[PDB]
Amino acid sequence: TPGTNTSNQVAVLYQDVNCTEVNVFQTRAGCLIGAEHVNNSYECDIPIGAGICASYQTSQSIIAYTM
Amino acid sequence: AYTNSFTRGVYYPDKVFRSSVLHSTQDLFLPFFSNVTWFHNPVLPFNDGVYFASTEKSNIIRGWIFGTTLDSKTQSLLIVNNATNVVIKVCEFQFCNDPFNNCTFEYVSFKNLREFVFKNYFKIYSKHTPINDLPQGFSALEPLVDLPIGINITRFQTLLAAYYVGYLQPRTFLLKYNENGTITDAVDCALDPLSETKCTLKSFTVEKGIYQTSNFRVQPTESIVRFPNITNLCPFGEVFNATRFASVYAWNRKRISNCVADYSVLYNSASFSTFKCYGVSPTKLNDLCFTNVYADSFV
Amino acid sequence: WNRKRISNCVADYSVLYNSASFSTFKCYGVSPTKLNDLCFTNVYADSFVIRGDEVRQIAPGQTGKIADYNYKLPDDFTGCVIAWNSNNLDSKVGGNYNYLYRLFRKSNLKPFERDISTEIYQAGSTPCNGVEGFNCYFPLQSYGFQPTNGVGYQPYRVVVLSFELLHAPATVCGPKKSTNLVKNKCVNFNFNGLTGTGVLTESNKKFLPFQQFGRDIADTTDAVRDPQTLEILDITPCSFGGVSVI
Amino acid sequence: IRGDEVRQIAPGQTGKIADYNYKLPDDFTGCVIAWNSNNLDSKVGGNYNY
Amino acid sequence: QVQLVESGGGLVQAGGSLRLSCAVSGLGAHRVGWFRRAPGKEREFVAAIGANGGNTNYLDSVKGRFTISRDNAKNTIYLQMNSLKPQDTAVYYCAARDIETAEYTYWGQGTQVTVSS
Repeated sequence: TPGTNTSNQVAVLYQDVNCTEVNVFQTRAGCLIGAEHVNNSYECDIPIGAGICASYQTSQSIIAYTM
Repeated sequence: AYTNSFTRGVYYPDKVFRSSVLHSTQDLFLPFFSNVTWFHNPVLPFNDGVYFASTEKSNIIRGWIFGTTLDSKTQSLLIVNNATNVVIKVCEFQFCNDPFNNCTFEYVSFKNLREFVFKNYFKIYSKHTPINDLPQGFSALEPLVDLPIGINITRFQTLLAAYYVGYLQPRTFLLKYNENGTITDAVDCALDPLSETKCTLKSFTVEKGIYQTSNFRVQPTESIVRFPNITNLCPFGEVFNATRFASVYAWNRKRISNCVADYSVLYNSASFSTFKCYGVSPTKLNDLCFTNVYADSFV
Repeated sequence: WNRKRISNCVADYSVLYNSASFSTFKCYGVSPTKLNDLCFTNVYADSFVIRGDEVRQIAPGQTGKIADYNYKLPDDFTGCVIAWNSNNLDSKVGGNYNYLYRLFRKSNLKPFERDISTEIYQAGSTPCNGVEGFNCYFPLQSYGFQPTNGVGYQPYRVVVLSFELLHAPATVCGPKKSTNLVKNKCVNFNFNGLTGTGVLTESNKKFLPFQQFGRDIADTTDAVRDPQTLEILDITPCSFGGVSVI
Repeated sequence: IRGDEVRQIAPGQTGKIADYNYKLPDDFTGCVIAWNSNNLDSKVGGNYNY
Repeated sequence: QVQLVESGGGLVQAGGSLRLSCAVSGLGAHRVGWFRRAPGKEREFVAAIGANGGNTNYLDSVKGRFTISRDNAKNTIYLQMNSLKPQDTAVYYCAARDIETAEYTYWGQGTQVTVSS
């Protein structure tokens, strides 16, 4: 999640469980719920694992992109 | 019709004066943002606790009824107000299905909503909010009396223009104790991921970052027992079903061991006139063990 | 078993345990030697008379037929259990049978639960549905008290003082007398039975009407409202510091 | 002593014989032995010398 | 052990009140009971009272119209027959329990009670 001083939104990552067993983007570090996957790449803001990182940007939501 | 309970279900878990600390408490609580029955009289179930919220300015509802059977001659807690004093009793006064002896206990002593929390010896909590009907703000309840009864309760009812009833749940909650010592905000630890993070980090501010908070331990669906086939059965039939047997002096002793002790025919069957044993259960014989047994037959 | 509330008074357990009349007196979680100087929020006295052979089972953690379906203590109970021979005053020649106890029930009794309902016990495959008969025993079984029987079957009178030591305004405070209020100096204070050392100073705290004493993050008492006067206090510990030679 | 208070003759136990007449140390080391002697102790009409 | 013998059974008019009184040996610690064998039916419960007891249960058929009593003095028991309607005729028996696995450990040989309309 970003800071509560910035936003109250959140995303959730389930470690090492595929996400057919629980919009939705699956990584090599489990599957992430609550942040939209983006093909575009940016700098690393919040680590997630295996390259994917998360960030808060503009409507304004949380994204998962390759580093 | 149903209504949401925005942030109700927290009382003061203890009698201490806590200040300026984020304090963690665990108890039966009503989860915040939960559904209540927007009753405009009836009987409701009782699982672990009850929450209550009365919409009235004229004190229409003054009491409750409790118990399991909830019928006359059955021990029930009776709290009643007689407009001169409030009485708490355990007398099972004759009550029909819709009410509008052996007395054991006695006690006599729009703008607002009364919140009541019950749990089981008996506990009571309440507080009042003078409002100019349900704001979504913080709610904490102050203990009122804990009068013991030592009796089982699985249901309850009401006495008699609307009220709200909600059921408490086992949960974990966290309190923002201020300098003033009262409660101004509390956050659930099982409503939404941000709240669970707030609880595990134990603060109301989370700096941006990934935060591992807890586990996802799946529960089992069912319990399975598997074993080899029931073969083989001991020949109890030979001793019991024998047409010819030996007389009382000449009795036949059959040594029995390495057998599946099917005691069902002996005690599940009611034909046998006398099934007597001391120090061992006739009905639980399948649940006990014997290394070696002998059988005698005579008349 | 009847429950008589003991509150709004002062007690003296020294005579109760000292008297030779109590052949059985067992305390759990508290030792009797110091019962005199510690106060309690509420004390429960439950009176019931049991057969002699079943006194040693009625203890926290132990089971037995009466211990299971008739009277059971919490496995974490705190207080004392008291018992003594009662043939002299209760048992009558010719057989005393006015006492009963429940033997068979579908479910065990959780702590401090009392059952006086009167339905038959269904033990057989077919439901009795109110028929008394084979495998349909009424749960209540009477005590056969003949004044000449062995002590193993004799009646013991039993009362359980369940000392509920709670953080709340206490009622039964024991014999020890008070001492004049001391302030701004190091003293071994003792309020309501909490033994402490520290300097009393009035605090800015305002307690809720049921509030008794505050706390610190380290689970050390930090404030108390004086028992006989509503004095908010600050239990600041007496000064201390390391000393290092040069 | 009577057999009723043999419980008292133990280190740590509390009783009138333990408290005012004989108290074993809380750190006692040894063996405590007791046996009945009514053959040489109880008499016709009993004894009050104890 | 405890032995049971019954007295007072006989033929009475419809609506009659008879005295069935069964004597026991060494009773006092057993919940006594009265039982009947219907001509076309097996034994069924009638009344049961514990020693010095108030624990009374009656079948709906005998409800409001039959009561049992325990003397505790003469070692016998009393059951009150009031206005016994004719179809309640049977052979009556006493029975008691000390520790049981069957219906009751000790029984009474009983006697016959007959009612004429």
